[PDB]
Amino acid sequence: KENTGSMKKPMAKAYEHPYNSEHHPLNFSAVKIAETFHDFIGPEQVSPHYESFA
Amino acid sequence: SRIINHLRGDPVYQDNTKDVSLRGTFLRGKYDDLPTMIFFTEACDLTANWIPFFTNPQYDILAHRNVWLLNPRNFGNSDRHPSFDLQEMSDDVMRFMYSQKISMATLGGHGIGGKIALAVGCYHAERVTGVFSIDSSPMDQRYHEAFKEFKGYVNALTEINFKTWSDKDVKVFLKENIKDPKWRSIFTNNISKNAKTQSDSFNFEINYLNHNLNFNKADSLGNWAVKNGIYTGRAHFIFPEYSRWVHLATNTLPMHKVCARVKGFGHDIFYVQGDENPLNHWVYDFENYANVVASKLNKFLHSYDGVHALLKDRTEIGNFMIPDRIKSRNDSKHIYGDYSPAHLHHNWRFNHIYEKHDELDKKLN
Amino acid sequence: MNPIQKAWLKILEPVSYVINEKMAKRTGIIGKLGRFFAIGPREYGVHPINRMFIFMNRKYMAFQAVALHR
Amino acid sequence: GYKIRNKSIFWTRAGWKNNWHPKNFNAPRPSYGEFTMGIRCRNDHHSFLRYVQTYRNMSRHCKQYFLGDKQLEETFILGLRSLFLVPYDSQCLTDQIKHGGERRFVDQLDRDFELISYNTHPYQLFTYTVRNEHLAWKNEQYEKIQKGEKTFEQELLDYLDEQVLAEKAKLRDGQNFSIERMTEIALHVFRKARAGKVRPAQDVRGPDGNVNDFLEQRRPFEHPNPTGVTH
Amino acid sequence: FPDRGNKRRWFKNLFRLIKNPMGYIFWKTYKARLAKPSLIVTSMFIGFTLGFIKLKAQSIAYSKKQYA
Amino acid sequence: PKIVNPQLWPNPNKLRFADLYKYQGVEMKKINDSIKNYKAAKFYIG
Amino acid sequence: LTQYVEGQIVNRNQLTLKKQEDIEQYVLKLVRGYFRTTNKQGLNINSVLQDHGLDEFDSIELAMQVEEDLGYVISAETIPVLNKVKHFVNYINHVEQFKAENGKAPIA
Ligand SMILES: CCCCCCCCCCCCCCCCCC(=O)OC[C@H](COP(=O)([O-])OCC(O)COP(=O)([O-])OC[C@@H](COC(=O)CCCCCCCCCCCCCCCCC)OC(=O)CCCCCCCCCCCCCCCCC)OC(=O)CCCCCCCCCCCCCCCCC
Ligand SMILES: CCCCCCCCCCCCCCCCCC(=O)OC[C@H](COP(=O)([O-])OCC(O)COP(=O)([O-])OC[C@@H](COC(=O)CCCCCCCCCCCCCCCCC)OC(=O)CCCCCCCCCCCCCCCCC)OC(=O)CCCCCCCCCCCCCCCCC
Ligand SMILES: CCCCCCCCCCCCCCCCCC(=O)OC[C@H](COP(=O)([O-])OCC(O)COP(=O)([O-])OC[C@@H](COC(=O)CCCCCCCCCCCCCCCCC)OC(=O)CCCCCCCCCCCCCCCCC)OC(=O)CCCCCCCCCCCCCCCCC
Ligand SMILES: CCCCCCCCCCCCCCCCCC(=O)OC[C@H](COP(=O)([O-])OCC(O)COP(=O)([O-])OC[C@@H](COC(=O)CCCCCCCCCCCCCCCCC)OC(=O)CCCCCCCCCCCCCCCCC)OC(=O)CCCCCCCCCCCCCCCCC
Ligand SMILES: CCCCCCCCCCCCCCCCCC(=O)OC[C@H](COP(=O)([O-])OCC(O)COP(=O)([O-])OC[C@@H](COC(=O)CCCCCCCCCCCCCCCCC)OC(=O)CCCCCCCCCCCCCCCCC)OC(=O)CCCCCCCCCCCCCCCCC
Ligand SMILES: COC1=C(OC)C(=O)C(C/C=C(\C)CC/C=C(\C)CC/C=C(\C)CC/C=C(\C)CC/C=C(\C)CC/C=C(\C)CC/C=C(/C)CCC=C(C)C)=C(C)C1=O
Repeated sequence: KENTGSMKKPMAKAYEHPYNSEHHPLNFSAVKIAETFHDFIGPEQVSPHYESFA
Repeated sequence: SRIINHLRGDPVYQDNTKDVSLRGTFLRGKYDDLPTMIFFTEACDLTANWIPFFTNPQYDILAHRNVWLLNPRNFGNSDRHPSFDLQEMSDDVMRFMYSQKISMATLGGHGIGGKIALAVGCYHAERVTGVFSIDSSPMDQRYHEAFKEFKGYVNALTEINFKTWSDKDVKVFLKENIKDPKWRSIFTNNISKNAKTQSDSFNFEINYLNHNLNFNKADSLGNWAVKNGIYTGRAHFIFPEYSRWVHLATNTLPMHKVCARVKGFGHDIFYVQGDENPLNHWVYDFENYANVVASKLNKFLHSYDGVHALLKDRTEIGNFMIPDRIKSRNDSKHIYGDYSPAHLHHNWRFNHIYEKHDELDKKLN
Repeated sequence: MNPIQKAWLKILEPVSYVINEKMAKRTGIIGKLGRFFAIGPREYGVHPINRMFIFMNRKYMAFQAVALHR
Repeated sequence: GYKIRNKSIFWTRAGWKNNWHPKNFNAPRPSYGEFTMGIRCRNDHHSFLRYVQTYRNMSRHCKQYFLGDKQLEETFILGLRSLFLVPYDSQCLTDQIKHGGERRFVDQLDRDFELISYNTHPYQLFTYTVRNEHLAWKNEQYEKIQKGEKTFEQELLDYLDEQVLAEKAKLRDGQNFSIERMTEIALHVFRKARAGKVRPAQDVRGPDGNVNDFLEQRRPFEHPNPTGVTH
Repeated sequence: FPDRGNKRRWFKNLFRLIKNPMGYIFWKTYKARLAKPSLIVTSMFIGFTLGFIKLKAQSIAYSKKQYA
Repeated sequence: PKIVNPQLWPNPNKLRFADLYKYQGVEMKKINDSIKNYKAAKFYIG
Repeated sequence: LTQYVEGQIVNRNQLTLKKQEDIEQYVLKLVRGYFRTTNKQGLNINSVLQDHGLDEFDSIELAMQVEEDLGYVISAETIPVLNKVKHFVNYINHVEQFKAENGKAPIA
């Protein structure tokens, strides 16, 4: 009997806010500023060498 | 039976330090193919005591790796040789790994065992994936009070003569001369009666050991020589908050001094929260200490052991690219760029997994 | 990647052919020259100035909301 | 692992763990009618009904953007109650707060509703994103079922049902197939399936069963490291 | 043989500093900046540095006065 | 536009190594979100 | 007068009971429709909503639904006294009597 089960059709989509995006988030937090900051200073500059440059 | 398999042999006194064979217990893992872990117990301490730690479902360490509870030379069932040079004792492990067909292994140790484990990574790093040291540090401990007691007890054990002394004469000698309960119990269980009840003796070579400790020079086990060098690979240190062997104040610096990749406290060096108790050295006895050691051990084996230095964790394998040094490759028509370093199979030498998968890859194409 | 880089590629389509197909795979100094000036997407092509504006814009804008929301 | 050792960590000048009435110099003092001429105070007895209407608004104004999704309306209600039940279930003695916790919380919920009336509250935007990702995954299952194809979720259930049969056919000495044993079997499959997503199963080896994938690799010519230098 | 991997390392760090000086400076000074001095010290650094630059600017101007 | 590949080394398989091919798209996706704001502001600026 | 129902716009219908038997049936159908209600068949006219897993915040959601089905405008001062099925039945009657005598809806 369990194998005979079926699945209902779900909704196509929920509400899409016309003024919120992943790159331009509507509301503010220090989390998004952190993403923009580490994109500016770039990722950790990993050295492949055995001694420091200086 | 199956999970617990300890090869059986008789110790052999050897004149040549290269003809030394190590013997110990092997704990099989739950899964078919798993990397191997070689663990060295405290000096004069039984390997069996660590079995319940490595065979506890709550910890589930065997789910990660197969464990070799191995005895160093002059200890337990392994061969006997007066020298305790960590370079010689390290070569012993390399022959064991060869005889047992182990390409590379994870090394661990408790107390002085941790030194022996770390020494192997210092002398043979290309074949060691990581080191996990418990209540030990690459340091001269000759003048630590805890070591002196151990050094003192071993000297008292030289006074007993099993031929003349009776069983009761021994028990009285230990209680009075040995105050620490655990050391007392450890030494009692190390006493064994050879076949035909010829006489009783210690499983470890009491003569060779006492000379090493009593002489109290560079070759002593308490000492860590500059000759041992630096360990290039992954290393994690775990010791009690109040430990007589490793003091949090200054005994952490040797780790940075000897281990190049050690980041520091909270990343590769941890202390277990606990009270002042001289028995805290034996973490496997107290559940609170053991639960923390196990969790940190499983984390080291799962995410950090056998991972390239410049990679953070095992998660970065295949998605983090390491910078390349210019003029580092033989090919002249090579465009230098970032690359993900190669991580190989744990026993790729003694199997043909690469030859097999190469064939399967061709069938796809 | 951005539209301006894509415009270069359409203009440098024949140049990309000469340097990459012919020169880059030769041997000698002609190959070293082609593999060095190979045309494609930029290694370390990010623009820190553009990224700096984005950071200071987001940081200063969050300050505006606090100061203006009274 | 690590416990706070200081026994006086939760001590305040007002008592142990007192975050309702911190000790301050200008402390509340009583008022006497016979001696009081005039007074300026903002406290009133309107917080109860404001607590009721605020709920009705925050609920009704959020449902405007649920598109009749009944399962979402019921989920949102459970979340809305968790926000209004904070004063009733907290360790903080909300009835002993300095100048009236009732007025304090009501005025706080009013600030949340104002953002809700504009559809700018981070809980709303978070609900839309979370729901859209959920329906995209449910619709993917529906499209694969209408084609008679098998879902990745059903393949696991069938693979786990048969493994249980294999493990209990050898468990004759005992007959307690604990929930612990059922779990480690499923997790072992999950870890292999989890690693399979990034490295799919090409051959009989299975998901993430190729050693060659872990040999030295290089970025493709068409996608180099954009963020930093390579050498 | 020498260490041919260190060849042209000074030129390479110079170009990275030009590409993104704030990122090169940030990461090369990260472990040092973990220990931050007090507000007073930080202010003295800035104050004395900007004051030295302000006097340098006045000396540049006095040179134009001597040229005139 | 198509990019000429010297074919000096083989590129990693996208299925086995997908993260290596993602950065390019998310970068354009960012720019498209900015353009939506430029267009939406035509009446305010005008 | 239209609302979304599972993503589809549907015209909303309002009810006019004007009869005691029709009210008791509507409230039960209403209370039984709420996903928080327990023992839906054990629910009767003299059932305390507290005994069926309902609190003060659930009575609001129920009243909010009464406004949708009947078109009433219920004030916040009246909601917190609706704690039994009998209360919804008597309140619905009092509203029908008020509009039948005063010709207007009660103060909201
Ligand atoms: C026409 C011809 C004219 C042009 C000719 C061309 C010449 C162009 C010149 C370019 C030269 C090549 C450039 C190479 C890179 C930059 C130089 C460098 O050393 O980088 C490596 C150096 C570290 O080398 P590393 O081995 O790769 O790093 C390993 C570890 O990660 C590092 O951290 P660690 O702790 O883990 O390891 C040890 C660490 C320990 O030491 C340190 O970490 C240093 C601690 C500093 C941080 C402490 C906090 C202070 C910083 C706060 C930030 C304030 C500035 C920003 C705020 C305002 C915004 C602008 O490093 C050291 O071993 C010792 C430090 C190096 C020796 C001392 C150098 C001192 C001067 C460097 C800073 C410049 C000061 C300003 C001077 C300019 C005056 C206008 O990087 C830095 O520490 C910072 C670099 C910033 C330099 C900016 C100036 C560039 C101009 C260079 C000219 C030479 C200096 C002239 C000043 C003379 C004063 C005495
Ligand atoms: C019959 C008439 C004939 C007419 C023509 C006559 C001409 C005679 C030609 C024959 C001479 C060449 C002989 C062949 C050499 C073969 C040797 C060899 O195998 O390569 C060694 C050498 C080794 O370099 P490497 O092994 O690759 O790596 C270097 C290390 O890693 C080191 O790099 P690092 O990153 O570690 O940093 C340290 C570096 C850099 O350290 C520095 O900081 C120095 C930076 C110097 C440049 C910047 C000066 C500052 C002013 C400008 C500011 C620029 C930066 C500003 C930044 C922006 C500011 C905001 O130190 C160096 O100086 C490297 C120089 C290379 C080593 C040679 C020994 C130098 C010791 C003496 C040092 C003092 C002289 C410096 C000369 C400049 C060198 C670049 O490679 C060469 O450079 C070969 C050069 C030969 C090129 C020949 C090209 C054709 C010549 C003919 C063309 C027509 C000329 C017409 C002239 C007309 C009359 C004027
Ligand atoms: C030592 C003590 C004393 C120091 C004294 C002061 C030192 C000099 C200060 C200069 C400061 C000027 C700042 C300019 C704006 C920078 C704004 C910015 O966001 O930076 C990122 C910015 C890059 O942003 P981007 O525009 O998006 O370019 C990225 C693209 O992906 C790029 O595409 P790509 O990756 O394919 O390109 C390769 C890349 C790497 O290749 C190279 O850059 C190496 C070779 C470059 C040639 C050598 C440079 C010679 C000087 C340039 C020509 C004269 C000045 C031009 C005017 C520059 C001022 C804007 O090239 C670049 O990095 C960018 C192009 C470099 C400029 C070349 C063209 C110059 C002509 C400019 C024409 C347009 C302006 C109109 C004319 C303006 C005059 C009216 O960096 C620059 O553009 C150049 C910055 C140069 C800074 C060098 C020194 C910095 C560190 C000084 C330390 C001071 C000591 C205190 C430290 C304390 C530490 C404790
Ligand atoms: C192209 C133009 C060329 C000309 C200009 C060239 C300029 C080159 C300057 C380049 C940068 C200098 C080198 C810095 C190395 C990187 C940073 C560093 O040091 O690593 C951190 C390391 C320790 O810092 P930390 O790890 O962060 O620990 C601190 C705690 O976190 C928290 O702190 P704490 O509780 O542990 O202790 C309190 C605090 C103590 O509070 C302080 O930090 C003291 C600083 C107060 C402000 C001083 C005024 C600002 C100076 C810059 C403006 C110059 C004014 C104009 C000068 C006119 C005359 C030329 O300690 C500190 O935070 C750091 C003090 C250590 C001394 C810092 C380095 C000397 C000062 C900077 C030299 C400036 C020279 C500019 C002109 C040079 C011309 C030849 O510092 C050291 O390297 C230890 C070295 C031993 C220092 C003690 C003995 C020094 C005795 C010599 C004094 C020389 C005075 C020079 C006077 C200049 C003329 C008036
Ligand atoms: C209801 C009760 C009251 C509630 C008040 C509400 C308080 C709200 C706090 C808000 C916090 C804001 C957070 C954001 C800022 C954080 C960033 C920061 O810079 O903080 C320092 C921050 C923390 O430093 P720290 O090492 O942790 O030390 C913290 C304290 O200094 C502690 O250091 P310490 O433990 O070693 O203590 C020693 C202390 C020892 O001090 C003393 O023992 C006595 C002080 C006596 C002062 C006597 C003054 C005499 C004046 C004579 C002048 C006469 C000339 C007048 C001209 C008249 C012309 C006719 O000396 C100092 O610490 C010097 C600190 C400098 C303070 C300057 C302000 C003084 C008065 C402020 C009054 C505010 C109302 C408070 C009322 C309370 C009354 C009970 O420094 C940083 O590391 C961040 C980077 C700083 C870079 C330097 C450039 C920063 C400047 C821009 C900052 C951002 C914009 C401006 C913000 C305001 C800055 C003043
Ligand atoms: C409104 O709310 C606010 C913000 O948003 C929230 C803020 O971020 C801020 C903070 C402000 C910032 C973060 C901005 C910081 C910017 C600063 C300090 C100045 C930046 C200066 C530069 C980046 C240098 C620019 C130099 C040039 C443009 C000259 C070189 C270019 C040349 C000569 C090209 C010719 C340009 C033109 C003819 C102009 C026409 C415009 C174009 C786009 C044409 C482009 C053409 C091509 C071919 C690309 C404030 C104050 C604010 O009020």
